[PDB]
Amino acid sequence: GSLTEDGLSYKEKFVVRSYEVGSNKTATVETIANLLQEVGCNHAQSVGFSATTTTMRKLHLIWVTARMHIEIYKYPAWGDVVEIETWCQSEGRIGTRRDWILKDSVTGEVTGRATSKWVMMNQDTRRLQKVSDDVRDEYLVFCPQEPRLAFPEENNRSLKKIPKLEDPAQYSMIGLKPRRADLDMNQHVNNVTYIGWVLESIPQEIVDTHELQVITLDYRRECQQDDVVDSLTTTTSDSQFLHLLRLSGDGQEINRGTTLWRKK
Amino acid sequence: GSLTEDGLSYKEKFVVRSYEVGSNKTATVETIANLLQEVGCNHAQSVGFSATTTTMRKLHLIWVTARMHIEIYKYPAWGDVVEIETWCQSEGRIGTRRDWILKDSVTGEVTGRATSKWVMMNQDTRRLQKVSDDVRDEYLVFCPQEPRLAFPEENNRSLKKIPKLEDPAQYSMIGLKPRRADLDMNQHVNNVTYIGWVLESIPQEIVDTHELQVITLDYRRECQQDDVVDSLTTTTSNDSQFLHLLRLSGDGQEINRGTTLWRKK
Ligand SMILES: COc1ccccc1-c1nnc(N)o1
Ligand SMILES: COc1ccccc1-c1nnc(N)o1
Repeated sequence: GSLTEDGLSYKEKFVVRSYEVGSNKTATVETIANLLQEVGCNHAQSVGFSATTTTMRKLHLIWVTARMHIEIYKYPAWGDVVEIETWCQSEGRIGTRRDWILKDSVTGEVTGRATSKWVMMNQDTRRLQKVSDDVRDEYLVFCPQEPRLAFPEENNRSLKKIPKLEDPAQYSMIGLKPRRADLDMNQHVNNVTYIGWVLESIPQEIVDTHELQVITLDYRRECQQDDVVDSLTTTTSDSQFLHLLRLSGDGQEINRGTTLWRKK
Repeated sequence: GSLTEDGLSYKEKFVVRSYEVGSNKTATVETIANLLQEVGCNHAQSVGFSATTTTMRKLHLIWVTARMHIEIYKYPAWGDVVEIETWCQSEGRIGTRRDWILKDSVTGEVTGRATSKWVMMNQDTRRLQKVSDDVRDEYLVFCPQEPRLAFPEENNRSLKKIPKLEDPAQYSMIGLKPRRADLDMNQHVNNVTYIGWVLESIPQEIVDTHELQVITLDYRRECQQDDVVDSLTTTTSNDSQFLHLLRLSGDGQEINRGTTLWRKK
């Protein structure tokens, strides 16, 4: 991988692995989400991060994902090379945004796109906060100054408000628990695990006859390594679904989202 | 990746990813096991497969893993390049064996080794069988004729008989279920998922103060996508050794048995 000529974006090529594909012999949406995370990490390392800046480490502040939105036109097949371009942008004091463009390396055609919203949080108290003047000036030198959006369209799917699924759910998958492979290097549940858990309550008949086109996921609270999650889904319609992940006991919300599926 | 000069082994380099590492910023044993599976698949494709031979496809026969044995001296760190060499060998009519050597690409030093035993099974009936001459002759042109062993030694750990854990287990992790990410392209539970499930019953204190050195896992029966598994562990021992058992949550039917050896950090 490498930064582009202007040093304001990053590109990396990936060869899709045998264990990374589903029954259609193409990359799962979890594989795509892990590759997005990987190219984002390689971008941060390339621009000097040990994505916490000097003032952030001093104040015990970190970036946390508030929303992930992914749209796939074509899933890359096993053995195919996919090229991903990523960049970050300042969203004033609200937070930051990371965008991605996925392309088929052979044809150069856009096969997917993603966007994510990140907020600032104190790592010890878990208290969200606005982005200060000091932390913003030290990361603006790594972002394009003019807007560069993966989802330019005014009022597009990436910015839609998501409602809360009301009981009873049409479908459910109960008692989901993370294992050590689901954790990251900081012993926290990887954000991609939550996408998998959301997808667990979609019926197998939908998965067998449809391809996932769009997924929007809001992150409200973390699952601890000793928590148990229930995944709920209701059809709201192409086929569209509303999703809810909540703790198995008290029913505390951890995520809400929507998926759009196209008939094969 | 590419076949070596003689066309009897295959090599591939991998850059360790951010999501592939644990708390020590080095590759988990599940990442290593997935890379072993990936280099094995790339080797089969490079020698003409799509690893079923023409006679196997005609008789609805497939290779299935009976045992996996992995020894790691050094886990590669995040961003490091690891090079893996793999090859297959005929074990007469019993089955086949796939071996691997892992090396640090920068130093050229051996950081790990693995070996696996595969048996022939009818895809539809699940009945194990010996390897016929017609099948053996079709794959021998892709294997070294003289023995090449990742674990040459006389009394080596890869061939040790594993006992059955007796109740009560010292530790346990109950109600483990596979999700769609745990399945392969054929909708079967990936063999690496079983390694993760075995490791779930090891106490977090062992994981925090020790590094996994050796793991031997026997595969007896597969977990269906609607089955539920219990993972059991008992200490059998500077070094810590454990005996493992994975069984179905209901009837207690065995699916795997294994052993792990851990050295203090
Ligand atoms: C690596 O992430 C963390 C580290 C420390 C404290 C919290 C987190 C976190 N991740 N997601 C949320 N909501 O908090
Ligand atoms: C892809 O694997 C299969 C396909 C068809 C039938 C059985 C298997 C299998 N894999 N492991 C065992 N024990 O059976």
